[PDB]
Amino acid sequence: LELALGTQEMEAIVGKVTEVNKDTFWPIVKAAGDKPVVLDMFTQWCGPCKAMAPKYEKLAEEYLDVIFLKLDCNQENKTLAKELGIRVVPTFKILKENSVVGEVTGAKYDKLLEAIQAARS
Repeated sequence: LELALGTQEMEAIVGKVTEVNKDTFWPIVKAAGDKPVVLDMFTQWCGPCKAMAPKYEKLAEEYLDVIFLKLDCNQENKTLAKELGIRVVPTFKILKENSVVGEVTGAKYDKLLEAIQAARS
């Protein structure tokens, strides 16, 4: 018996940035409907990653019809990471309907904002 997420849970996380793990990532993406999901893949030793954190949170406050998540690419999440295909940090993955539809590498907040606008159409 596993857990299923619904409107209740999605409504509770919009407007914020939520950190997920290899066990809570998909249950959230699957409950997302047609709302785009953005995933910030970082590491604890990643400088540009921490520096981008406040901008990412700003984006999450501006776009309430997009779900912003973050994943620490460590040992416990090695699986999910490899499965999403990552070569560098930071990496942003945009998903829509259980599939990756975009990717931004590096702290290119400008290109990220473009991809987010694109996903919303």
